[PDB]
Amino acid sequence: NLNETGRVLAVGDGIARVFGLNNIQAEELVEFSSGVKGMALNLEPGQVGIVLFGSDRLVKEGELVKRTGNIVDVPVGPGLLGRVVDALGNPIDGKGPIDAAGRSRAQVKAPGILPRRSVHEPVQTGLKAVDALVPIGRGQRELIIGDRQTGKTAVALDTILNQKRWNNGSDESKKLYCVYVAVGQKRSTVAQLVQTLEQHDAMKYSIIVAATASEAAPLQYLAPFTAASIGEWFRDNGKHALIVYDDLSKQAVAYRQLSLLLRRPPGREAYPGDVFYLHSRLLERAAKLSEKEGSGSLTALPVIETQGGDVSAYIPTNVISITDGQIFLEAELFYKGIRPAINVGLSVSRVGSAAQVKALKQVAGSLKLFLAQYREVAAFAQFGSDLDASTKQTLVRGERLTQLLKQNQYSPLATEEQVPLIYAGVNGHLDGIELSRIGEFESSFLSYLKSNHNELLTEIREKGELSKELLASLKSATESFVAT
Amino acid sequence: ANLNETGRVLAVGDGIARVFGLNNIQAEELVEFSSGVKGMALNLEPGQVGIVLFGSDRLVKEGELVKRTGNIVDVPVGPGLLGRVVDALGNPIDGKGPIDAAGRSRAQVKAPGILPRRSVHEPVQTGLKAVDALVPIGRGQRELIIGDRQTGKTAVALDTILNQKRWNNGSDESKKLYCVYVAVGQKRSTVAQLVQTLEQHDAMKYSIIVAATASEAAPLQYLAPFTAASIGEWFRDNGKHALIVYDDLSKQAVAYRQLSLLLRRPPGREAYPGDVFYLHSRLLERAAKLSEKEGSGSLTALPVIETQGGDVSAYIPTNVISITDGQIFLEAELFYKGIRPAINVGLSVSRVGSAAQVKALKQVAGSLKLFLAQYREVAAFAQSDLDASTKQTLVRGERLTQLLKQNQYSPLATEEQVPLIYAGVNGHLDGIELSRIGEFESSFLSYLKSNHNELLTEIREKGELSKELLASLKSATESFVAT
Amino acid sequence: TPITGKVTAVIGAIVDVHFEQSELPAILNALEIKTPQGKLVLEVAQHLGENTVRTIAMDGTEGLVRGEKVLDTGGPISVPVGRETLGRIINVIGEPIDERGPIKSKLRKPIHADPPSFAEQSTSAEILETGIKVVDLLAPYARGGKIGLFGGAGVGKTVFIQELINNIAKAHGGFSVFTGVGERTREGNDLYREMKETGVINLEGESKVALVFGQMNEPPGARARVALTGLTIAEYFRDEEGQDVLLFIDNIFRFTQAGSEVSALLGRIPSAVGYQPTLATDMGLLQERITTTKKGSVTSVQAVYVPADDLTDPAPATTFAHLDATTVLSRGISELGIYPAVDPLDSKSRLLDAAVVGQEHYDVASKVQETLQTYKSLQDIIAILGMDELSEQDKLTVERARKIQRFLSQPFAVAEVFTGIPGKLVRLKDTVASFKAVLEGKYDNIPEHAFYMVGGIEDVVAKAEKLAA
Amino acid sequence: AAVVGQEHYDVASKVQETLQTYKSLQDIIAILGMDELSEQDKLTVERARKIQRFLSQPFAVAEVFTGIPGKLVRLKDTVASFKAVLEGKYDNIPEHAFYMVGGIEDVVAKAEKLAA
Amino acid sequence: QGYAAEISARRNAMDNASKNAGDMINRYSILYNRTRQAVITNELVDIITGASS
Ligand SMILES: Nc1ncnc2c1ncn2[C@H]1O[C@H](COP(=O)(O)OP(=O)(O)NP(=O)(O)O)[C@H](O)[C@H]1O
Ligand SMILES: Nc1ncnc2c1ncn2[C@H]1O[C@H](COP(=O)(O)OP(=O)(O)NP(=O)(O)O)[C@H](O)[C@H]1O
Ligand SMILES: Nc1ncnc2c1ncn2[C@H]1O[C@H](COP(=O)(O)OP(=O)(O)NP(=O)(O)O)[C@H](O)[C@H]1O
Ligand SMILES: [Mg+2]
Ligand SMILES: [Mg+2]
Ligand SMILES: [Mg+2]
Repeated sequence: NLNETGRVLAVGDGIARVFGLNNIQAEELVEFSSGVKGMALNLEPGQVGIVLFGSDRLVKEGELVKRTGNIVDVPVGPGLLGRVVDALGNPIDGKGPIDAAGRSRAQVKAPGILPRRSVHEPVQTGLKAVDALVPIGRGQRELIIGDRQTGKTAVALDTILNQKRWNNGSDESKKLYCVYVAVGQKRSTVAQLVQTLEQHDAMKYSIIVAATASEAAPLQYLAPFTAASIGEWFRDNGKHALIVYDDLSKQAVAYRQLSLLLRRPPGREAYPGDVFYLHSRLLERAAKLSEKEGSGSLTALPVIETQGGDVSAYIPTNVISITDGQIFLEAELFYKGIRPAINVGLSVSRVGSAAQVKALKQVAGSLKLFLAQYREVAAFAQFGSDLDASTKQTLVRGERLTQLLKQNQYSPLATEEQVPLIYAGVNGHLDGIELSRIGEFESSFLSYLKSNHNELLTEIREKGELSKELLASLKSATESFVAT
Repeated sequence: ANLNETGRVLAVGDGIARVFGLNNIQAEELVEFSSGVKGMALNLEPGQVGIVLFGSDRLVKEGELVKRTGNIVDVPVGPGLLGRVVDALGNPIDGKGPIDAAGRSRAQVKAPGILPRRSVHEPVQTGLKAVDALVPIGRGQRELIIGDRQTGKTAVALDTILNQKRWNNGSDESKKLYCVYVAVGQKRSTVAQLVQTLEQHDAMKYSIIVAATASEAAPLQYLAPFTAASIGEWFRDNGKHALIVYDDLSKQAVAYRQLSLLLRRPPGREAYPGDVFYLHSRLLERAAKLSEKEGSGSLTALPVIETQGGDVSAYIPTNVISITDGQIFLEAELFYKGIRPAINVGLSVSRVGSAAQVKALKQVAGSLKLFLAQYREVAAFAQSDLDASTKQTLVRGERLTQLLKQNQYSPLATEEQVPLIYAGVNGHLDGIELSRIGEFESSFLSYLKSNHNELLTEIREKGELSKELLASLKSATESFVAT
Repeated sequence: TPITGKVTAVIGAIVDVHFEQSELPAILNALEIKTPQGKLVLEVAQHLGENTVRTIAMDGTEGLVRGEKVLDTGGPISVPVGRETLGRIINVIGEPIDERGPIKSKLRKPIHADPPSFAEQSTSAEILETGIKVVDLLAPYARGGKIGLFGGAGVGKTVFIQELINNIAKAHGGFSVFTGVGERTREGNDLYREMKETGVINLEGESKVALVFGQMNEPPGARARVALTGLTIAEYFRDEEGQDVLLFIDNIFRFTQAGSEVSALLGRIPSAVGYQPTLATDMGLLQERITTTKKGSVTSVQAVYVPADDLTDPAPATTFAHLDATTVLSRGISELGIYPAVDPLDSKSRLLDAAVVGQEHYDVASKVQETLQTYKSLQDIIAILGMDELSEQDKLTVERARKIQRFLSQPFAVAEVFTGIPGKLVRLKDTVASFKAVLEGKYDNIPEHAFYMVGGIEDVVAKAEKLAA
Repeated sequence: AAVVGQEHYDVASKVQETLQTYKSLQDIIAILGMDELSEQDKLTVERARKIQRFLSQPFAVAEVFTGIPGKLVRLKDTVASFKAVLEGKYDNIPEHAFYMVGGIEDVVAKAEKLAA
Repeated sequence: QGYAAEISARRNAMDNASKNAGDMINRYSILYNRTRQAVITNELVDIITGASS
């Protein structure tokens, strides 16, 4: 009966050609007699072409192959929370069987034009630079791009850690569950990470999905899709997830590998012709549903690794134009002390203020444009020709604003801590203070505001909007403190 | 019927011929065709044998009968070869009769491993101040010569082949270094004159030349260095010393790119096949110094890379530098300024000769290297102000480079170099005019040769220096500064 | 009984073997062809279909004849593991090549084995003092971590590693496993001399180290594998005999280069820069094995080569993400005569964190880097306009950076035959203080040259007094 | 000219020459400052910068980004205002007054509003 | 005297600037040709590989 079974013709390099399997579906799962599972991708006339999920030493010519009858799919539901699963959603932590509310497929149509809404909820990262300059919204896709060792993962991590603020509560609709997809990372590096998550009691609301350096190409390529489904459950069921794709550059490396080995002819930099389609259909799966559909969101932070700062290379270019804005990290910025090494100049959030907080919005008026003008005047400064009172003026403020956005890892700030800082900088209360001392200003300021004018800090938080009198109290409060 | 010594061409083109049969054939075995054109068994598949032609395709026809040789690619070897000039198959081409052989080594032999080896220690005297002093070369060491076209790459190599005459003349069996010159991709004209100038200096008697000129077949130009290797290898094996010269590897690599692209292997960087490294690595690994247990024979690779607009960073050069034991980068900008040999110091290095050189010189050239190498970055910051600190140190570095200047075909002996470096780093010559530096070089040796004769004799016997000979020469130096 | 195949095809390093019936040797299995010599090894790369496999030879294929009988050995390449291999020099095929008879171990293990699982992972942040200023201070190595030295040709990865062996390996006690991949046999012959002299290897005594060598003369199959042999040996000392293992690889690049050498003959469409399309995962299988686990610590230094001096070449690019500390050698820096020719701005480590090295060492680092980074930013103006066009604060930073830069250079004992000056070893506490003082300008009044090629801050005041005479 | 008239074509060409000059001089501005310039040049640059800004404009669609109300400009008002700018009949007004505004009305309005 | 000493300096300095940028041009020229060349090959491979399948 060659309808439900095939014999192997040849096997090599993760691939097995197979005579038979007549009833097999495109993208169907097959078990080999030896145990190892595989996926059918090329149903040709004479034969079927299978990528393996395992090693192949164990597969020999003529060995019988078996139909599963299922397209690749994953367990979903809140049972996954806290678990470390592989691409197909098998526990790899050691904590035993996953309990699922059901099963999604790996590839799923993105929600149409019809069942969506405007992004209006903030996804607060607690990162001064990010939450004031490039505010991220519940439903939006936001690229994290830069060279190697620039702090891409760190940004993503510090975002996750922050959600503690809301996840230890009981208001289901303020919560943000995180899904972290590890693609092409080494295992120990995923370990080192799940450790830190626990060190911060952040694992009870996360789901790591791992396709490490050593796993089969198909699993790597697949992980992001499977993961997208895991967190699609949350969006569909009235809740909000956050998906971090760390990182797509590798996913494409692996997807290139399937294709070159399946012998599909290659595109530019040996990538397949539709490497763009690869990412587009994934990233579109992030969205903010309409009231009719449960108002659930899914938010995506893809990561992308460049070389030599070149953003004009194939893959980055692709995703850059797929997402609702990017955060550029730079090595140069880093080593001279800006950390996050965000590039204000190049970073954008296309949602913008729609996903900020009204209070933050109010005092962040024009900051991003100003910071641009600042680089402007600082470029003209290289002429080292005498400055006037206008350029020196904006130079002094831009330098202090720059400095005011620097932030230590693992320290996300509440909005009401962010707000007065920004206000002190913008309205120029920081402008007569030494640059090295702005460090001590920040904490010394907040310390004092908590101690004394806590009644403001608690209004900002509760109300999220600086009323006219609250600006007054804050105005007074800042001047007060600056005089020392 | 008996397709076991024989086969028939199924198809021929692009320098390959697919033969049918030859069932007992072995890989890399030679084959002869109906018109006496030699091929080689590349790959053996079920059904047919891929065979690479050592010649024009015209000399073959589909259908022709093909015979086995039973010989894996191999060459004549041994003492006889000296003073003769052969091609990639040890075929005589000077017309000086038949090659007199001792035996026949394969062109594909493996390298002496971890154990039969011994740290290189005997120097190979090149007679070239800049080299001997700065980047000296021991026997068994593998030193690269990497410059742009027209830089004195052969000059350097040729001059060494010349210098050995001091030693290859006398009774001493261990002081002798025989020369093997491969001429890969060169011109027929160039080789003639290169032989002429080797006979004009008598160095022919002690040297063998293998040449695969730019007309000859790709796999000839490819096989040439390997076959030269075995020829030289004989000496390293029978307890003697040989100096092989690969001129050049860049043209060998290119011949390989040929075959490899005609056999339709994917191109890597600059269209080179992924194994172009293994080509040179597996060749040079044979140049080697042997242990006391294996006769202590030695074979000294002097390969030549040719760069392109001065490019060290190129994919071939890197590969060869990452194989060899250092390199003598000859920079054109210096050579255009009349500096000869134009050795860039901060880019040339001997890796294993700084422990094989001659004592006498090392004593008298304390740090001379980075002196001049950091002298170059200084004088290139002058074109500022009068600074009698680094201005003073300038009067040296100029008289010093003026001192390295060597006219071609001028091999100096060690004892002759030591006194010049003496006066160099001791600054006995600063008061002598800049255009009387090299002129004095002749005047000074005239002065030493019939006066302080024993100073030359004792440095020629020991090669060392006591504090005894130090002051004994510090009288012969300032003496001639006055007279 | 024995399973025998027939040689159907020979191409370069590739051999095709046909097997009579059903049971085809598994992929990765060793095959043997009897030679007049000894025997030739082969590794089943793929099943071509129709009872044919395609292998990679572990040695030369000269003289192979179509139809030849090939014996299946029913397992991956095997290697002697455990204490029996200490002070022995070994093959890729796990054989004795030190002219000293059979390595009489108890067990032989496959070279191919799956990398430690995720549950089996084990992390920690313990500094490993090296005595090297640039490292100690800027990118601290970690005990049981993965270290890598990056650089193009002749910048100094080998010599640097010999300095690490010098310090750590002596006062380490536990077992070492040195692996020479695609390097000079000279170097390997030298290292065998070097050990018998320090007494790390004692032919008549005990021994702390082991030697495995697939050098640059080897065929690409040999070199594509020899590192897996080293690894198997180390992995025993780690998991079975629960030991602290020092594992030096040199050079690990030569493994991926070998991979490409064969890749085309294996029938694969090439990838960017002409690399085997499997370059990432073929590294992940190997790298992910060199690791510390809940059963034993492994610290490993690997030498990374950098083709054409391009750091973005797809070989090294992919490496980085496998290391815990990365220290890069610049050609330019060596041409300045600065050694070690480390890049103070490109070198990194997970351990440079206040939680590990402490606020001061942390800050002395950062401040040093800002300084160097500024000098770097100005490289263009100084190149055209020179120093006179810089401001005052800028001007100072440069003179200071140029001092810090020269101070980062350190004489190495092993490299003595290149400096002349007997090598120095500074300590971690020593280095941090020294640099802190310079960053507080407490030495500004000292000629830049004094900072060049000397030990700790004491050696600077010395050399400056010497020169001031 | 056949399509938009000569005046339109001339303004449009001059505006272009201006910015083309200003672009060409950005070498000398970096290296030798603004100091080392011919007086005609100094003015051309002055005028080019003013012109660069007058080419921006708040879109209605993009209010979420500028918080500035969308301004739409009539084609004749465009040409007239650029003509004026070009002949120097506005050399006194500061650079910022041309940035993110509609017609020359808005340049004057902002000029005073800021000076206030 | 000061002015005529300064003019001399400016001349000499500017002269050397020209020598250096002269030598730099030479270097970057060489680097340019390398990059060009490879750009051609890496671009070409992409097609060749694309073409075999
Ligand atoms: N604000 C910060 N302060 C100090 N270190 C930081 C900060 N943010 C990120 N880092 C990290 O910078 C290093 C690595 O950053 P990381 O998040 O790894 O970058 P990356 O893009 O993830 N690295 P990788 O993707 O592996 O090339 C250190 O491991 C971290 O300390
Ligand atoms: N020290 C020297 N003095 C005078 N001429 C020299 C000197 N050294 C080398 N030459 C040569 O300069 C020319 C070329 O030398 P050569 O050995 O050809 O350089 P090259 O790099 O070999 N040239 P080519 O082989 O064609 O790329 C003349 O052939 C020789 O005179
Ligand atoms: N810190 C150092 N001090 C002095 N010499 C050094 C130092 N580091 C490296 N070198 C060497 O730089 C050259 C080669 O060093 P080496 O360790 O060979 O480089 P490399 O990267 O190993 N060479 P290779 O393996 O062929 O790529 C000279 O042999 C030495 O001067
Ligand atoms: Mg990462
Ligand atoms: Mg030549
Ligand atoms: Mg090395």
